[PDB]
Amino acid sequence: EEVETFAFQAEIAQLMSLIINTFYSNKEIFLRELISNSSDALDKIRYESLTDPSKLDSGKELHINLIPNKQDRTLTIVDTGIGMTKADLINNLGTIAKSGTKAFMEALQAGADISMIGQFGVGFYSAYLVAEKVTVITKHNDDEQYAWESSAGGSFTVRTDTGEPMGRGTKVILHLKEDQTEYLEERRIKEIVKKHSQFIGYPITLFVE
Ligand SMILES: CNCc1ccccc1-c1ccc2nc(N)nc(C(=O)N3Cc4ccccc4C3)c2c1
Repeated sequence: EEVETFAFQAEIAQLMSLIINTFYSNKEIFLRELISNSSDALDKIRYESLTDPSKLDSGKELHINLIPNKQDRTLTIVDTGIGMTKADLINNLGTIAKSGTKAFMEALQAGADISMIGQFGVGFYSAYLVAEKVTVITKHNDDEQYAWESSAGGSFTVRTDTGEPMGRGTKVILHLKEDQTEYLEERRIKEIVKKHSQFIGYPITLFVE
């Protein structure tokens, strides 16, 4: 398969290095960030449904699924949101994050906490607090299925997903660090969801193993 490799923009690469090497025990914030991104993707496609009703022909249900898998050591966050095009993954996410990183890093020096990352539109990268590798499968109405991947280290890869079609939405697969397996435990996910995502306007299903 034709795998394309891209360098992260200097600011994002730096933010990712900050997230990976900074001593910070309150790692559970990653979940709230990912669910908050999923809720936004669901708001975007729910808004599109009003003007044009044909955009829902790739799945009518607007929901969030939390899928732990102890065998694979993965925590998957699935949404039936707007999804991303190839341009979204390469250019659009790169430029929105470029401005976000600068705003957040200046705020960190001005008294802000790492838990305030989401206010800068870079909440996604908090995934690297618990994950050694992140794989993103995405499908937008105006494009094909793409798989994005990064183990940080300054690069990401993009390829056309030859795997299982998902219709529309985004699947964030967190390949958890060795010492971060508590995020595969039902009671731990439940407690995090109740504490930080108690008022999300879409159903959140926690899968059992
Ligand atoms: C702002 N939303 C609209 C938008 C406009 C331009 C570009 C994309 C999007 C878009 C659409 C659907 C989304 N759905 C989910 N669940 N998450 C995100 C997200 O913020 N991500 C950050 C990120 C970084 C690296 C790889 C992957 C990701 C994913 C999404 C982003």
